[PDB]
Amino acid sequence: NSYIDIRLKPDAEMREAELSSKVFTKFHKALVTLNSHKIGISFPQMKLSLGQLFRIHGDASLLHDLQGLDWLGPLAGYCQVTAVSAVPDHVQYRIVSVKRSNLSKAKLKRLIARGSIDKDGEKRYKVKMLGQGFDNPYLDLFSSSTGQVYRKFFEFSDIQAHPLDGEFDSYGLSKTATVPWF
Amino acid sequence: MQKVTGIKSVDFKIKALGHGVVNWNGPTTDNHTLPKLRGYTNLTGKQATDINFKETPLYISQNCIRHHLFRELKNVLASITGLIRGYVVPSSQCKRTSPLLLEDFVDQLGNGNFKTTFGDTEYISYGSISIEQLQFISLDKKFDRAAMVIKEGEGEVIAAELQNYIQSLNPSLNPQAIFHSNYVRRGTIFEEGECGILLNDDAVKALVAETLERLANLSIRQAKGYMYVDDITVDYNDSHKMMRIKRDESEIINEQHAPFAQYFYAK
Amino acid sequence: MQKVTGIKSVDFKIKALGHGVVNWNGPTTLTGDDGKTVDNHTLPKLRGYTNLTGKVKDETGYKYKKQATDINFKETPLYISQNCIRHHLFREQAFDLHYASDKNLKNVLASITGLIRGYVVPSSQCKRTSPLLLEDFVDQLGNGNFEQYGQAGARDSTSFFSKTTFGDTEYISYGSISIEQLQFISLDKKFDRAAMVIKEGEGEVIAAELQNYIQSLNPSLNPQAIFHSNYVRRGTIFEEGECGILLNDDAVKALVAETLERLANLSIRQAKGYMYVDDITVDYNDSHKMMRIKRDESEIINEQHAPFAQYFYAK
Amino acid sequence: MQKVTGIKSVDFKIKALGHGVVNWNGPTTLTGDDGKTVDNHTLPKLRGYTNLTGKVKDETGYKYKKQATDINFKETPLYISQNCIRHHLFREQAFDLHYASDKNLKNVLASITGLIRGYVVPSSQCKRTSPLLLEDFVDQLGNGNFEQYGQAGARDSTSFFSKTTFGDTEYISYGSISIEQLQFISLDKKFDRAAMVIKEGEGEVIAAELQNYIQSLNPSLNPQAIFHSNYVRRGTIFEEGECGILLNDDAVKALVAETLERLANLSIRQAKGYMYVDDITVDYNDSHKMMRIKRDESEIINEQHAPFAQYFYAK
Amino acid sequence: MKIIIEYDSCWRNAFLGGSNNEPVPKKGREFLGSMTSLKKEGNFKVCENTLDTVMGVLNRLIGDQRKLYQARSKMYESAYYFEALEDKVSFIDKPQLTNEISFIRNMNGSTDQNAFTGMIKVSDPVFTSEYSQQFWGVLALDFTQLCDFIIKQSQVVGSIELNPLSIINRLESLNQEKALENSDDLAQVLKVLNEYFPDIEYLNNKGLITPISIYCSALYLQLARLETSFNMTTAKTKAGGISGISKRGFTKKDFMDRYTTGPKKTIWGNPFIKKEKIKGQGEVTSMMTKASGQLEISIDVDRDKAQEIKILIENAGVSSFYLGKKGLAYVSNIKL
DNA sequence: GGTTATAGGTTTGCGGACGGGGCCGGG
DNA sequence: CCCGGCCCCGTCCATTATTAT
RNA sequence: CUUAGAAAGCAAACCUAUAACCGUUCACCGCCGCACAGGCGG
Repeated sequence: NSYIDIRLKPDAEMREAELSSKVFTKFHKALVTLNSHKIGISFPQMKLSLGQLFRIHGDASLLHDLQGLDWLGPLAGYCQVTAVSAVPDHVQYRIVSVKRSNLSKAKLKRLIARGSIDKDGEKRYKVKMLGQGFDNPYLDLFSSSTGQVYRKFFEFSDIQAHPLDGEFDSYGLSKTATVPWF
Repeated sequence: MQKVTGIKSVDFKIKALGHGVVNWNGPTTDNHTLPKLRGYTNLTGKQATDINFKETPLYISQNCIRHHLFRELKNVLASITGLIRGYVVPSSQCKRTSPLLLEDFVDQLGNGNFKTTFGDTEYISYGSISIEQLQFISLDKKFDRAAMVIKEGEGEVIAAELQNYIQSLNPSLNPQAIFHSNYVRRGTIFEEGECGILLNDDAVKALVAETLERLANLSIRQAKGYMYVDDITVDYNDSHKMMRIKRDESEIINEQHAPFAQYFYAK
Repeated sequence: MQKVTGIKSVDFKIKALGHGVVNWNGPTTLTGDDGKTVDNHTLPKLRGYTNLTGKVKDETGYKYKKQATDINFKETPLYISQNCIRHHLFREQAFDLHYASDKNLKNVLASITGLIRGYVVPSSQCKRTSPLLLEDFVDQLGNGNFEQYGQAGARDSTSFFSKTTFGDTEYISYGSISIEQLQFISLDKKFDRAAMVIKEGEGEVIAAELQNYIQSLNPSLNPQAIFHSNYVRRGTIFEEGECGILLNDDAVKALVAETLERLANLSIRQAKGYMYVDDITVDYNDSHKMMRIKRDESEIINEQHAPFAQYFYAK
Repeated sequence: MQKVTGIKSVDFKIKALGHGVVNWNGPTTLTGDDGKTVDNHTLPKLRGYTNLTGKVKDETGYKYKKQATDINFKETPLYISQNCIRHHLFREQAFDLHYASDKNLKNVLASITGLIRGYVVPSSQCKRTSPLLLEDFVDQLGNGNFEQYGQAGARDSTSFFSKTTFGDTEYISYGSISIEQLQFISLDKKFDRAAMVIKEGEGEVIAAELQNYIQSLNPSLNPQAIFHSNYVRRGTIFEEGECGILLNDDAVKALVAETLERLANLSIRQAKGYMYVDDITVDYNDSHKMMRIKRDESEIINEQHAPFAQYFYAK
Repeated sequence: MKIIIEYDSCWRNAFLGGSNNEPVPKKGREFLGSMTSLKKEGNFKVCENTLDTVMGVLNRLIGDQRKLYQARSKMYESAYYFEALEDKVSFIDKPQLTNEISFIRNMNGSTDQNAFTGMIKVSDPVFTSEYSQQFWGVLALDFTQLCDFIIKQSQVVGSIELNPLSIINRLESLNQEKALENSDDLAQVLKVLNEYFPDIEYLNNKGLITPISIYCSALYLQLARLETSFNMTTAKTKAGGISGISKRGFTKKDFMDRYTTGPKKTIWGNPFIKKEKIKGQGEVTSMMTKASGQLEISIDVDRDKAQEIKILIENAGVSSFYLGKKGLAYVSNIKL
């Protein structure tokens, strides 16, 4: 019902990609602390690249909690932020489905460790894994717990006219919950 | 003193498979970007459509291979990027030479067509890991091989961390990273040395195994193309022959019989 | 003052193999593709190559630089500098020469670095000429190409750059070892050929250590290093000479064999590329010809018995 | 007499082969890419080369030095100094002239240096002009290039340098042997060309020693060295002459053959590079044209047909 | 009339003083080819083809065995053939100039400033004797102990390495010591020194004082003092003096040669080079010039005279001469 | 779109004049 | 037998530093 | 009979270490499961 915009200020030190990654992960940690399954996001200017604007959706008091908590403290300067406001009355909707493959090197190593696959099975696994590809917009996320840098992918539904109530899991992307798109 | 004995280098043969072009050279002439092709020139004393892929085969740059292979200060030095891959920092002159040497990955399949794209590709390659460059890390600016500018406590702390990291690679083994103020290479007529860190047999083997492991599972994902390493053959070379595996494959030794050669001694 | 006979020099032909460029010339100013000048392209050492198009501006003074993509490897082939080859041959003692001094000279003089490779000390003006001579190592395969390179940050000055790289390489080379320069060591500053400044008794000691090293090379042979206060070169009309050390046939054979051995097993791992010497053909030349093996001779015959030529005599 | 007949001089063309630069010019002031002059580049000997571009502002007075990379080897070819060639020819005796003295000069006059090379006596008026004349050896191939060099282990004043190097080289040169200068040896101080200070009676014994050396050159021949108190040149309108020694046809033949042999077998190993004389074309010139071989090579005569020219009268 | 004479590789410089235009001295002509000499103004000589050169060539072509200056003076002959025509002859030179540095020999046999030959004698009595330690020990004292030693002080406790090289290197270090201003101590030691050694004064030619002179004179003083204690006959020369060391300083060649087996180091030569500093040019280097090209010498006469000259040359039968120095020069053409 | 950063930009040496004594020649 | 010139060896010398769109 | 004449620029030295020509450096490390089924955590 309420949303906030964050526009990336491109820098010589950090180009739009790195900024996007860091502010996204900071938003993630924010949601981890705030423990809310209800705070969402979208990427309005996305056009094959998530774009330079990250829009957060949710309750006005929660967005106020975000502004006040100053989650993204260091990086405030690269960012330009509008005040919280109610969404416009005429608005379409779309979910955000994080697209992740069921195939990975760790899973292959796991299948070898479980004794579940043959030598040729490894080859067919690799051909099926590297054969597929995602043209979808992605972001490379740095981590701590797993201590890895992993590529997460995003996909969205097309212009659903009606909202569907749902959970926003961790990073704010929603699977089955449609955020306002404008 | 005397002569150096043991395993001089760890060579290997890589055979990989894929589809499409993994590594492109760029757009060169009506014009086309192309892909890296060995021995190709567009100049006549030319049209894009005239090429013989048998004479000028597709290949992947060692640079690309390395980039996707490693996919990645004290932290730099303790990283695999520091130990196996090499590095240079423009400020001052701090560097480390990569013990890893890689030939081109050469496609044996002649399937081209008018961008210029590719069908099924089969790459063959060779490579080596140099024990001399791997086991020793020069911390001294004397020979300008200096990895870092260090403090006596930073010296000892660095040795320790590397020991810790290399330990984190293979828990079964018990690696040793030994710092010393003077390390002299075998064969000098004078005793002159640099402050640095020497790595024990377990550490060196752990690093070699890690590198070979990364090589065996190595895969590259390009928009319209991909590569995965199919087979890998490894040779532990105690001989004076370079690329023994390349010239003669009857003399190859798969499992390590001998301890690694020690090229340096503290003094 | 009779003419000199026996083996005058030991020539050889080297065949080497490798992959990639072992020895680079450096970054060179060239014209980018339709973008005029490019200040970064790395080039290997190419024989006969110039970056100039030989077309000029006349008053401006600008000279038209060649395209980076334009090279003929048959006309201007890839080669490895004699400097590099020599460096990697003697590569274990490489940093030692900087630390040289008189007693340090004593240590240098008996060594593969002292006897075969040459040396110079600027301070005390002490020197020795290298009996080892090497031509360029010339690639006969000639597989080069323009290769584009980049950085992963993909934003700044490191940015994108390029090199002219090489595939499989096959080198051919020639070389010679001069018995005259190898067998004699001048300890006197008279002719400015002095190796080390020596005292009255020290000469024989130095000779002894030399003998020890040369012996340590091949235990089977019997080398002798003989010091004398006066050593005269063949052909002088006044018979004037310098204090020094002469090496006998066996010693010379030991050093020559050591050198050829180092050459035959020579391998270089450099600049993300490598080289190993495949084949070596050797000729012991007692005739007056330099590099007879290079000129057409199917008939050369090296006898085990034929002795090395003696260029000096005691007086 | 009225005319001079026979072979006036022996002209020749030398074709040599080699690799790398045997003879270097030296370090030369050139401009670096940053605009500042770099004082380290070594240059070989190049024919017609200047490092200057001219074109300066008047208030400076400077010369605007060339880039090292700018050279035209067709316009400015590599060459070996005649000085160097001669040096390596006579290199056995190179230091002997310094020890030359009037009394000891007896030894100097009979030798390859005295008869062919010529000589000088320090603090003395005694001299002999060399009958051998040689041009520079000029490279017809011209494979040069800018080659970068460096030192391992440190970055210092010595660490980084460069040279213009060369690959395979083919030299062409010309030269001549003057019978007039060769066959006569002046013992008289009259024209200040005097070889030796002489006391009466010494002429015949000196002649005998000359006879011994020249005979020792070619035992097969029968040389004659004749001393006399007055020697007058033939074709001259001049009635005045000097006491000296004249050599007959056979002696001259011996000296010519010795020279041609030394030239044909000439080889130089210098500065990590080498040169050898491959082919030599010889002309015995009885004609009225000098260096016939250089312009027209069809009129050349390889074997000596006629006797050598006699330039002098007994009294 | 025209004579076209083509030449290659000719030396365009001359290294000698005096003149080739006049009888050569008993000791020959003074040689200045040394870099020390070439530094001095006037010693560096650049030559070009002149009328003298051309006339020398002409006389060479007619077969004259006399030097040019003898021919011009009609020395041993009646008339000088070219006396009339020498004003009538001009020439046009087409050289190609090359700048090359060449190593030229030095015949005066000058001993090297810093060098020595043969083997060094460490067995020499002056080093191994009893008086040796406290004799050579003077040079190892610092400036203050030396100044105190200059007056009446018999104490030298210095224990040093005895070597010719150690001594000469110590002298090398003492000579590179910076000059000192004249003060109280310097005044007293100057007065004492001038009292003992009156003939020489210790000063620079211009306004300076040097430590090495005081050191050397202190060594002389020690030589004079220790003569009562022991025999200095071994430490001094015939007509005694310290070898290689004067009272105002020292010389390396003499010292070394004294203590080395074999003669002094002869200077065999030096490259021909002059490095000068000119304002606005900065560093300028001058090398030997070698010229190769063609020379058209024109003689203006009747065709009959020209033919006479021609048949004179043909009768002479001269061929293959150098030009001006060390060249190969022949006669390409003759026009009447 | 960027179109190389980083240091290193040569090191050493390259005589002779002046004075005294001895030997040889001339008167 | 005396004087002068010439020749050889020992002694004691030492001056300098500039340039680039 | 020319600028008297004879006259090595000589000896020694790795251009060396690092970098995808490309979608934003990076398709990662684990978990549930028989799965080369489908998913989950960061």
